[PDB]
Amino acid sequence: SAGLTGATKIRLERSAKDITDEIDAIKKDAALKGVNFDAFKDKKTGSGVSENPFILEAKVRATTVAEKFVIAIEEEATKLKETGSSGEFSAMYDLMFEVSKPLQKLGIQEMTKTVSDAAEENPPTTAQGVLEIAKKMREKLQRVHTKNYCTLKKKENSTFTDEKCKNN
Repeated sequence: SAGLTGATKIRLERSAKDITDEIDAIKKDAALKGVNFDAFKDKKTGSGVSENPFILEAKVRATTVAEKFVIAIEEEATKLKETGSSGEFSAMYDLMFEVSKPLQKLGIQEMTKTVSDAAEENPPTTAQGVLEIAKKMREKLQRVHTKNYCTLKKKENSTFTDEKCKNN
């Protein structure tokens, strides 16, 4: 709870709500049409085809709002520099986990693991320490749209039995 600063606190609170509130709208819209909305059992196979592209495409709109959230940490880290102490930074990591849960139900990636796995590499003890995770978050988190964007491109590619798909 040790964290209030200026309007930065209330700013994150409102910006955080948009996270669940946005992705939630998807579930409401899905109600209109009879869709399984899941198929996360073990591993999914079909790539858009057969597998109601709703989930795949949705996985993009869901991470869309969350993505912006990650940047907040990076930008906030600069202004956070002040004070410092693992106590203040710890409050930043909390937001990640708290937000990592909602996205978990949907099924994005091994974020909860990737983010925690990075802690061993460079245990966030300074402002620069958080920057590492931030980059890892935005970079990987964005990968979610990469697969959906590349997979869907299968229609345009059609043939071409040689597409590494590496635009980054």
